Amino acid sequence: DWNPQADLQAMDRAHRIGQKKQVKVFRLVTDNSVEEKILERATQKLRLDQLVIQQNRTSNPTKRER
Amino acid sequence: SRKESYAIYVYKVLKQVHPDTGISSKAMSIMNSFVNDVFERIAGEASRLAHYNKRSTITSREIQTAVRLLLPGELAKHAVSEGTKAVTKYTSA
Repeated sequence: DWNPQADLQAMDRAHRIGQKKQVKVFRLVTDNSVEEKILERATQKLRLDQLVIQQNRTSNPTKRER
Repeated sequence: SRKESYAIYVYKVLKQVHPDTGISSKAMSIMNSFVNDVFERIAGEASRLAHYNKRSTITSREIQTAVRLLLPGELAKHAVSEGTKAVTKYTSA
């Protein structure tokens, strides 16, 4: 999805309080595809945001019919 | 005085399709009348056409386009090619 935090929002469905097993995420990305750019753009929107959040918490012709 | 019409240019074309067919004056008046109209009908719209795009000089494209506005379908495809050929023949020499 073109929204990484929504991707983050969705993934943690099973990884919360009460999860008694290891959460094993398997994202499907198509090789040699445009999906490669979305994820890179998804990373682009991710890192423009994570960098500051981490600082915040720390500080035809002639064919007539007729 | 001298008043002009199209019958002579008609009559060569007549002889181009029917080289041995006559035509009455009542008919010849009809063609002179007929051709004058068909000129006029397109002539206006293409003029209008220029106004529509705020452009200020009539070209063959507008004529081309204007013909597409009037003539039905298959015939339009014919003449537009013939319009295409002649200018190409004209522009080439």
